[PDB]
Amino acid sequence: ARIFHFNSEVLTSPTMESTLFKAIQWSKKFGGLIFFDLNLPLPLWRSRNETRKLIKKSWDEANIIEVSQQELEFLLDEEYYERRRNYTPQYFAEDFEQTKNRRDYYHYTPEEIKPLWHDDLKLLVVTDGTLRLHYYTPKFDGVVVGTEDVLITPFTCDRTGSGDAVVAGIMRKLTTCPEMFEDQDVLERQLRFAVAAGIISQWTIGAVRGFPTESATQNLKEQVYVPSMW
Amino acid sequence: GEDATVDKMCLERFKVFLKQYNEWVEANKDRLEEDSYKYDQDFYPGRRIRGK
Repeated sequence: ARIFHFNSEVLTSPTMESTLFKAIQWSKKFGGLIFFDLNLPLPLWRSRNETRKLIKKSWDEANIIEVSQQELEFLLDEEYYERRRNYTPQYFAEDFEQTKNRRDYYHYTPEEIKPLWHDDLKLLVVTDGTLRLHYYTPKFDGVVVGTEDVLITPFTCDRTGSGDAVVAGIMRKLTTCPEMFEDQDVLERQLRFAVAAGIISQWTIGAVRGFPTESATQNLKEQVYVPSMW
Repeated sequence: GEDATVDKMCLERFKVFLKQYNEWVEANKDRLEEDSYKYDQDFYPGRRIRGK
């Protein structure tokens, strides 16, 4: 295996914790990459500090990390970002685009990500559903603009398994495109594939039942984006 | 000229006002800034000039 993938659910079991760390040592010995897809279960949302202490070791043992926007904001500070989202200027906006009252797509600075950064981290992806894919690397950072349409099929739409599709698309492009870790344009182009995979996965009832194929995902990626973005 | 130098000024009442004003300013300077930050979310001309 070239990528080793696991979730934070195993951290709720001591036996699986020890087995996971042994498996991580084995995989790192043979040259594999560690993919930490957090997916915080119900117990791990109780408070920030206990979860940080619980996940610190696995966080530092990972080369690739995927967190949701809610997971990242919980891990750093929920109240601060909630206050920042709710802020409205009293008299006038600082620029015109702030007058439209658009949905907030705030891109966290690497300075804010600094507490969660470590030396072996090659890529961190923050996902606001399929709408935004904030990526951070030791050299650069940015955001991939995506979309979603579950109202196109109101009677078959189901969001279960969408993040699994996004993570699977990320791994699929990472295993075949090593230049993703070093090229920003290539990274965005390949992350649009995962965005499309997540979009299709929302159109079917059931996670396993609605997982897209590569052909359909590439077709949707080419349909949604302009040809210069492929 | 030298007959209008500040030492020849007769402003003793104004000097008492100045010393009392300076005492009040030193005593109340920070509380006014805190109140301005608490009550006025954003700065506008006419508001208290605060911060940097």
